[PDB]
Amino acid sequence: QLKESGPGLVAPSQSLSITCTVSGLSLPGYGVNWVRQPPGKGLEWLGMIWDDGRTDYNSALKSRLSISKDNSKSQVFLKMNSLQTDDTARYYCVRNVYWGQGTLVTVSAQAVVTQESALTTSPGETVTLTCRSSTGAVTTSNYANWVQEKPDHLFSGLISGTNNRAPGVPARFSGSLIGDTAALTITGAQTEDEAIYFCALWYSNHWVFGGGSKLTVLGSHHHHHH
Repeated sequence: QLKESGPGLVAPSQSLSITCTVSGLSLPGYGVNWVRQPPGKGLEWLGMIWDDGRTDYNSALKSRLSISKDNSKSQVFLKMNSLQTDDTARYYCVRNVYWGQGTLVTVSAQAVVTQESALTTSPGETVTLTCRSSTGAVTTSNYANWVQEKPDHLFSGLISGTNNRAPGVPARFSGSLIGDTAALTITGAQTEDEAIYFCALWYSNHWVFGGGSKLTVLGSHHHHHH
């Protein structure tokens, strides 16, 4: 439903322009976000444009960023100026729970969110992943968002708005608030759920990603008798 078109290579001190083409079934009011991940590093939120055209930016990168849209083309645009080596990264556009495939850009001549680094379960058992805010208890106004990363950079939103399950996501994924945390409960985890899980929290005008939890699902198939 979302696809990024970027230039592949950008020269140092030049600008980066990426086009996000949105196609599909689309509820109004959620805007489009831009996120990047340098190789080996964590997710960084860049900014978003709301459906009404208002923009919000990562304050540390605001002076370099411009986000725009063209509704006649069904497109959202990212521009970032003065690229340097630390801007080499995969860039993604995101609408609610829907992530583009991302586009690699290679440069060539706050609040803190915490997750368990790693958890293990076995098939069919239930596992809970948690998401903590350094500012205090997580509230519904943090709109905890949960995203699954599978190999080959496949990101899939699972939960948004604390507890709203995305369409087509298995019923075994659920979101809630537990104590001072946001929590993703995987009821009856399956071998296929082995993956990295990211949480993101909203702080009035920006998203912050947690560091991700690597979930291992340890178990082998055994003979089924009928």
